[PDB]
Amino acid sequence: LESQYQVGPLLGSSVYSGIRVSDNLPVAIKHVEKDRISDWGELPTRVPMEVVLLKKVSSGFSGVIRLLDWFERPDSFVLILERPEPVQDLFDFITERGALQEELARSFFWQVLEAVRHCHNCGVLHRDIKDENILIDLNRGELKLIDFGSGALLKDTVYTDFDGTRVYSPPEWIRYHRYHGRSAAVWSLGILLYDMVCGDIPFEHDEEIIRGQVFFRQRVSSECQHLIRWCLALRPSDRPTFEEIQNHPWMQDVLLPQETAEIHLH
Ligand SMILES: O=C1N=C(NCc2cccs2)S/C1=C\c1ccc2ncccc2c1
Repeated sequence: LESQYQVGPLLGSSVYSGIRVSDNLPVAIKHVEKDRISDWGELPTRVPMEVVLLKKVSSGFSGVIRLLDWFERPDSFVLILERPEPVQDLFDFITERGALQEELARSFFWQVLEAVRHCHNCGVLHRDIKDENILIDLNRGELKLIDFGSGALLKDTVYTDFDGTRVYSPPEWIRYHRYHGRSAAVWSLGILLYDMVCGDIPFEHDEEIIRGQVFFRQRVSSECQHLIRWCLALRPSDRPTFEEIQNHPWMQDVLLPQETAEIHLH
């Protein structure tokens, strides 16, 4: 209730810092307006799809933000989420530090891949993978995926709706308003990896997306450029599977998260 959490300041769009009074566990308190909800689901009881998806993934593995509880109110739902502390999102981290060293981008990108695999494996498609939806636990060197608000149940048939981020959306979406979950996710991941290693996204305009040429603006190793170009293949079915990505040579010898924090974060 109002009395089971103390409640601090806004964190962003919706979303306050809080301390669970049972044990002052740090938490994040997210408010979503019923009028602003696109997709709904049920439990055993009508809820935002977001809550369905979160319950399906909120099961131990720390690559995804865990939903600890939720409430319904007259015109909103309120979601109690886990909150690491100290923390920073990948968009701010990149904005400050600039392009990441390959070693660090490798550790981060690997952790993202583990977390997306987990979602898919729990039957959930995120649909908005990007720097702003990735939190860094700066002490442990661990990344967490957030914001399942554009997500969907994973399926093998074609999606004809998207409401994620356009500049991370694939060309098939842009030209046909059709995509398949996995292959579009792989594309978003190619966008994200370019961002990590170049300090910014590679395409701003629809036509750049559709054209698919990748220009590297920073020094990036040949293997990393190849992986990126691969994830950004124009034909969906020419993109790598999660497994091919993780067996790519650029992905070998990844640091553990703790090592990652000691070398690059502390
Ligand atoms: O799930 C999340 N969605 C976020 N932003 C978009 C919206 C907010 C309200 C309606 S739509 S932020 C977020 C989760 C989250 C979880 C833990 C955090 N800890 C520290 C800082 C930010 C955090 C955000």
